[PDB]
Amino acid sequence: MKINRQQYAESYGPTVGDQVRLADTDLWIEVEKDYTTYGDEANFGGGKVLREGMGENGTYTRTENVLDLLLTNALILDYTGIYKADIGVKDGYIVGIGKGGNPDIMDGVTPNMIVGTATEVIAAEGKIVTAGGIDTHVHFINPDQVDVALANGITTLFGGGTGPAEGSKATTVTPGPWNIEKMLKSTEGLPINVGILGKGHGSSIAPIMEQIDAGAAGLKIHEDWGATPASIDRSLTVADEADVQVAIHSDTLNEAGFLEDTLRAINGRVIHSFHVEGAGGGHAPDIMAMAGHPNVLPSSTNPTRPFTVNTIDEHLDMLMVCHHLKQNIPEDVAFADSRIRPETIAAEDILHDLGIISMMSTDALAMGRAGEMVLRTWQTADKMKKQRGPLAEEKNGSDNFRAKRYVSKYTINPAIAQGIAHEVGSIEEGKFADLVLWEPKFFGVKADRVIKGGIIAYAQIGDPSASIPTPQPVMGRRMYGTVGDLIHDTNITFMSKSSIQQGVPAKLGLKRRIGTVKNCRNIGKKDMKWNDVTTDIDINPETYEVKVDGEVLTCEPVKELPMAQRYFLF
Amino acid sequence: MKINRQQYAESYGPTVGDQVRLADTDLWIEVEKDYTTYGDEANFGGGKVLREGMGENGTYTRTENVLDLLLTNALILDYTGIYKADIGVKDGYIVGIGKGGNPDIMDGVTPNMIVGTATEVIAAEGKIVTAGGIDTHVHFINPDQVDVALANGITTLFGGGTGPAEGSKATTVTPGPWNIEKMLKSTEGLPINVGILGKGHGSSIAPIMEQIDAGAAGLKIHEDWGATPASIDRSLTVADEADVQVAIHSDTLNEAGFLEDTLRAINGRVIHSFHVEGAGGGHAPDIMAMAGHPNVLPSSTNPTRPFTVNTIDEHLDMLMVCHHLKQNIPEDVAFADSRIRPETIAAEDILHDLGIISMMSTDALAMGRAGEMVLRTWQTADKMKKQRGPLAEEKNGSDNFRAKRYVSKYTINPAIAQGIAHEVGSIEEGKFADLVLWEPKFFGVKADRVIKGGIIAYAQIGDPSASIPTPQPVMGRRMYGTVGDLIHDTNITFMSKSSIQQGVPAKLGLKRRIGTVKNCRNIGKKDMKWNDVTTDIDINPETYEVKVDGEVLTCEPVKELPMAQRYFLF
Amino acid sequence: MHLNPAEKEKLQIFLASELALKRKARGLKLNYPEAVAIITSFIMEGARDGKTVAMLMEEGKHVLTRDDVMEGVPEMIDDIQAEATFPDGTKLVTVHNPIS
Amino acid sequence: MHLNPAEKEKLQIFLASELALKRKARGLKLNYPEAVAIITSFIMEGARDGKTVAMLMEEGKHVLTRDDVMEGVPEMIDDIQAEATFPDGTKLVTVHNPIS
Amino acid sequence: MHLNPAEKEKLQIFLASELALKRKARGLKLNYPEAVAIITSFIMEGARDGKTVAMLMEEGKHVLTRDDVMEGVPEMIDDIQAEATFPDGTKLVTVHNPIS
Amino acid sequence: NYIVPGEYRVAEGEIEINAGREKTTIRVSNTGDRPIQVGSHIHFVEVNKELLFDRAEGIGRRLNIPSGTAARFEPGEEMEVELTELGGNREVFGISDLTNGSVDNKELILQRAKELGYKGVE
Ligand code: NI
Ligand code: NI
Ligand code: NI
Ligand code: NI
Repeated sequence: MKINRQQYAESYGPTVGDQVRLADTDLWIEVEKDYTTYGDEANFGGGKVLREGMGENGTYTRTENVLDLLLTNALILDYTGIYKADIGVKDGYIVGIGKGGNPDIMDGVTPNMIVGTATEVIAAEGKIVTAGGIDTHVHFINPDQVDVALANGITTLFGGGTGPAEGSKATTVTPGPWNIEKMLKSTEGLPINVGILGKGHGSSIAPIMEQIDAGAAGLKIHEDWGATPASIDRSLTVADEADVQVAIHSDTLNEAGFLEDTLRAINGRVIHSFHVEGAGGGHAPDIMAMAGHPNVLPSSTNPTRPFTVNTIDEHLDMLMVCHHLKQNIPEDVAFADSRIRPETIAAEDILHDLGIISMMSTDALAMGRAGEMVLRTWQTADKMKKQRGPLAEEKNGSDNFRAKRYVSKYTINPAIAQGIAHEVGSIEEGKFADLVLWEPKFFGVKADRVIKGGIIAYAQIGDPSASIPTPQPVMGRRMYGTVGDLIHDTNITFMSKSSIQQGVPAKLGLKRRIGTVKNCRNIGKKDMKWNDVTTDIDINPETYEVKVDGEVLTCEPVKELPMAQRYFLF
Repeated sequence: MKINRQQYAESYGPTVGDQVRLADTDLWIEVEKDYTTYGDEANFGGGKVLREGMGENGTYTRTENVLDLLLTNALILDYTGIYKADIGVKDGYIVGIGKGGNPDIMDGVTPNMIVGTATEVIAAEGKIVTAGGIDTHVHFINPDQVDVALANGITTLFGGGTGPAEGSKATTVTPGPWNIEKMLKSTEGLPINVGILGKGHGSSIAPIMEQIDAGAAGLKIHEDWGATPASIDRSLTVADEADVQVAIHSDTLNEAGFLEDTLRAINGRVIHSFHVEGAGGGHAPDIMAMAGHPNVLPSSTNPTRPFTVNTIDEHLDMLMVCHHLKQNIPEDVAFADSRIRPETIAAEDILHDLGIISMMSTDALAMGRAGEMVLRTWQTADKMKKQRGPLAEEKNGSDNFRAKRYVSKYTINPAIAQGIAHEVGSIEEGKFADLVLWEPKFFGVKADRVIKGGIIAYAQIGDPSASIPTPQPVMGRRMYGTVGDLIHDTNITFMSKSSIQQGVPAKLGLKRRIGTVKNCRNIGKKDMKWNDVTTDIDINPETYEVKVDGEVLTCEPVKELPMAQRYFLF
Repeated sequence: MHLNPAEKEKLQIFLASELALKRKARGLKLNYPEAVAIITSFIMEGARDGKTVAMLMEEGKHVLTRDDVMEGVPEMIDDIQAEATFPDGTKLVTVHNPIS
Repeated sequence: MHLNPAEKEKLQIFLASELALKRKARGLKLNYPEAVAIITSFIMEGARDGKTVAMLMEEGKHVLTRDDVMEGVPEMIDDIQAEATFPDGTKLVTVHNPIS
Repeated sequence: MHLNPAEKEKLQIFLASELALKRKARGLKLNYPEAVAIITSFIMEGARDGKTVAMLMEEGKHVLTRDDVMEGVPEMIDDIQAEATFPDGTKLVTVHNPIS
Repeated sequence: NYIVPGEYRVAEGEIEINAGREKTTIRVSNTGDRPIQVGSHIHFVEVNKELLFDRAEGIGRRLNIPSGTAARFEPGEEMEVELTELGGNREVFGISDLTNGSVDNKELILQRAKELGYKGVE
């Protein structure tokens, strides 16, 4: 008995060779392989396969190879592949990717993916499943920003801030041991993973280091606190001892040095260069040259992503508010204007497409949009396909290479940069079960269900008074993973090794899962998945023209994007 | 180099001799002194002064004289003065008022106000900063009342209730050990400081006292529970032993006595007379004579504040609902009508202006508006300036004397009355960092940011999805100080000494900061800052005319107020 | 805008009144929450217009009549209360037996 | 509909603008939140219409004039900012001194 | 009014429909959430009018046509579901493929 | 009579900044090809290496400009600026690591500046 492909895909989701359009873009992903055994697909419901004695095993206790949760028939999009599989979760972690069901009667069941009495089922047939987004440029300014992030598939927030204080409104910084302790306690109520950055400023080691011992997961060097050679140097000395990452927003003003002086202070040590294009901050005009260096892990923030006809006009007032500048001070305006350049924004599109900028991030509420990291990643990829064509590496007319390059920018690469990829950032066995289901028509726009530590934390779902959950109004809502004490088990607070060794969680009464930051200092650009390119980037000081391999990198702004007015009510 | 005054004030906020209009009132406050060193003003942002090696010290650890938080360039309005200073916060307390920055290079830095690695910055230039409001007449009826209070700059709620039970809808009472324990546990989730009043009723000591031992912070005598000579006497005997305050709502009906009988039962002991004018309750018609006595700490509730053309018409139905009265019972209506008198309401305006009524309060949800204590204080002051003129004590054409007299009514005086002024009620070194920032155009109307224990708890802030926090809709929202376990460290539960000694917090699992109520019994009218006047108040039993020093106190109702239709959407 | 909690809530009343007015306009007899919404929004808009509390206490009795509402609705509504910002600040309007 | 948090919030702005426009239509001088709501909703509807950011930066200065608003309102509003989905994605419009 | 949770939520749908109808009236092709809001509010108002579930299942297919909406919107909407209080209590209306 | 809510009525007079401190005027050139902007409170001797001026005259000093403002030098631009004296303890730490102690140690500061290529040391 044979099933035609259209009907197969409609029932079980696509299989090998089938393609799926990402939202309303012209990007197509192709199923590379499928772990199923045709005829033994798992499915749940009235008269379906996952029933006792049938696709559900009735013999084994939870410890005997049985799952807590099976996502059936997922189309996985990940740096590791674009492929069809069941995903098995246990103890809040991904324990199996393969084929779930009952070895009693089914062929090809992955041995630790038994559906048993203990197993919940989520139907992923017809859905795209990705890792939760890892946003490493978060300003903690307004708690309402968490749901905004969850709704666009973000599951980890790394950054700093104490709320709408001017220091936090400008910089991703939670300064000093007391503010850090207070924000670790606040974090107990935030339904998302969190890591906190201390102030990467000082000329003595102890004031910086005590932030790490207090529970910070990293440091932020920001020009608004003095991005001087000394602050750069001391922060990196601390980071090298503590095994945490340093993010830098460099001296736009070139006050104490030019880019080359900042690079000399860094002295080959590992650093994460935030908003590397420079509208969001950095040595004017040439900061983006950072992204050519082997010791730099380069990210973009999102308002320049991608280059559109309105992009420039929004930036001046945005920048002035964020950095607490005054319109009547001519040098404030000159500083702001110096950061905004169509030449570097256009080149930034292309550098992403070439794998020279490795990461995306938001800059939430401080020149960036909390719920648009994933959104703007795919809009950028789509623009680049339209303007540059399919990448040379593509086959079968699919955009799989570009899709892997781009999904890596907001999943695995930020996790690697931060020293947290042992826990999060990809759909791999042994990692925390932070998973996002997307209807393909909404892919990258509005997440269907966001799973945190194996329990749904956020979902687009309807009328709570209705007979079923699908009637209107369908909106993003917090689910049971966020309620009561379950918020502790479904989320991770990432912290330095020293704070963990010193018992900070017990001292503060933290009940969340505690994640260790590690392996931050022994990585480089070569470790950025699908985005590992080092090169000499030349930025003309007169014209701002960007050259790589002797070629000017430029492209046109677009008048329209996908993933925009078809979807949004405002 | 010299800066003209307009430009100076625009950049750093006003300095000595400059005046600022309070909202849209005709009240002007004048800067009395300024702690800065001109040229070394602190400020934060891109290319600004608080940067490492410059205005931020890079040497000292958090313990070495470094702040957790600096509010730069605050215009303080407080009973202690109207003046310009930086405010330094550490461990959740105000530790310095003066000049912050870096002694390396700046003149005149207050020694414990170093901006260091550990220091967050809030820009207060161009803002008025006051102590958080202390509301001592709160009915705990609807938890939604907390945000209402925060939005108008209230940071402490003293009162009673168990929710919308009739006892609580009438009286500020949490009755008995069990209800008190339950509400102490509820308080763990309320993002505001709290103290709870027990039922000040009984003829034996033990039933009253066991409420104090259970964790009450004071008592309420209310006529709806029998404001008899016995209940008055026993409550004051308890209060004198326990060192807590007693609030009284006296026998309007004159059932067991007239005012003189209540005063005889009080017998010179300290008492807080609620809604002393009497619309909110008390011996008809002459209760307001209480406010002349040296042992009485007199407050108003807010719906009579100030006397307007609509004031009388709203009161009868308001009173009938609050006190569970019936429109078809003639004596119920007679009782209600007996409490509502233009003669005493008009005199109440003037008694406030003269410093004879010392405090304001809300009466939240039981003949009072949770979010209008601060609002109506300033409307009263403005009306009095219009009708009475500048006070004789004023100079320079400023309204500083009136402003100090009135700000004291809702900050320091209620704190003193309650025995909590060691912790809260004013901007002074050594007190808890409950601070309210106001844009002058919104002063007394809508708070900008409300700081609780050194972390922002509430703010008027915009779109959480936006690139910056200022885009619409700008509304009042809870901030990180209210989230997770941080709600425990940013708020105080005030309790009796006995309950604290007996380990009630540990017994109930309370994690909030625990404040001790003390020094309540050794104070009088003389201790009410700027409002310390004792005098013989005569109230004519036939005409209700109020006389002080042989002069009838009367004034006209107004048809319009400031701080009203210019500001509110409804 | 600097919306406070009450301003946000009270937007709902205006919205419910607009809904109810559309239902009335297409010929429906109004139900209990519809009738309450209309009279409440009328009061709050009256305050915004600068009417007095006393004016609104009497006008509120003439906004809807029994033929505008379903059977039993007039008897379900003993009174309607609303607070709004008058020119002289927030005041409470109570309308007793608004629909005879 | 799949409403996200901002879509839900921004419905409020449209609603407040409709309220304010009704108040203007019956002859009232508008207050601070009313004026802000009208200009904000105008911007978001302009984005929906497909205008550019630059167009809205200048149109926003001509939506309300000083005779439309109460004394002091023009000086209370230093700028109005709003984000909306343009044909090319979310963008920020800042209108400086919208009412002269 | 005694609003329960669903009554509060469903006010939003009416509001979104009013927004969308204004956008349609000024000549815009409607997007996905706009189209859903209009059809949903139509269903809930139909129930209030006293139509049957069966009537609304078929009327819901004729509220918007493909020329009223942006490219791809008809294919994005497989069905629209709404519950409302009919004369005989709450019922669910499902409209399959409302825009052909 | 017209009410601007929250308006200021500033007093008469002017505010003199950095009163009583010695002032020094010097010429400074941006010899680099990118703009350099210098804040009010940076120890002037520790600014960008490619600013050419008499480095000794920047020791123990900063720009005599309002707190939080800056001087901007476009590429190739030479301008005259006025400096004022640092106050407080007259110590500088960090920044470019040229001082790390008293600003009185002119010889040591200049030796470090020269070794690291800060333009304008004898
Ligand atoms: Ni930055
Ligand atoms: Ni940032
Ligand atoms: Ni009372
Ligand atoms: Ni009361």
